[PDB]
Amino acid sequence: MQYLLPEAKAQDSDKICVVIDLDETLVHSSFKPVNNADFIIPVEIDGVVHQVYVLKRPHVDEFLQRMGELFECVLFTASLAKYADPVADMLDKWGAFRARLFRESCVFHRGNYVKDLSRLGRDLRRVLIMDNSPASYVFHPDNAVPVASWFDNMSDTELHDLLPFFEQLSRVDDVYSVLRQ
Ligand SMILES: [Mg+2]
Repeated sequence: MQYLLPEAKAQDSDKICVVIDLDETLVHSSFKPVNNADFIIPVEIDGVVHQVYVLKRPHVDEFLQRMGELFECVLFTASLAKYADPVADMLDKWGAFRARLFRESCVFHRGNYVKDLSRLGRDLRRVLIMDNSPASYVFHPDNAVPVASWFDNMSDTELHDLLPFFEQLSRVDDVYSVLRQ
C-alpha cells in the first residue's frame, strides 16, 4: 500500500505528526435542526440535499491555531469527504491541517473504521492521535491522547485543557516515554 501522507515538509520533518478526528472531537453535527448552530451546510445523500447542523466545540479556534504551529496536523475522520471537507474548510482558517484523510483511508477492521497509524508514513515515536473513540486506534493505544466526546456542553474546556499537555509532548524526543510503550 501507498502511504497515506506524502514527504514531510522540511519544516515538519522533526515535528510530531498529530492525527485529529472530527465528529465529537472538534465538532458535533446533526440532521435535526438545532438552534445557534455554527455551520449549516448542505450534504447530498442518495440524491437528496439535507441540511447539516454543525456546532463547534468551545475553544476549537484557539486549539487549531496553536496545534497547527506546534505539529504536523492531519485530519483523519471516518466520515465522508462530502461532509468533512466543507466543515474542515470553515474550521481551519490557519492551514493547520497539512492533509485530510477520510473514510476510505480507514481500515474496516472487525466492524470498525480503524485508523492504522503505521499507515501514515511517520516515525511512530513521533505520532499522536486524538479521537474520542478508542476503537479508532486499536493498533496504537500508546500513541493516543484521550479526549472526551463532545455534543453540546458550552462549558466544555477539554480542547483548552489539552494544549498544555500537547505543549509538553512537543518537547519530548519520543512520545512513548510519556504515553509509555
Ligand atoms: Mg469521533
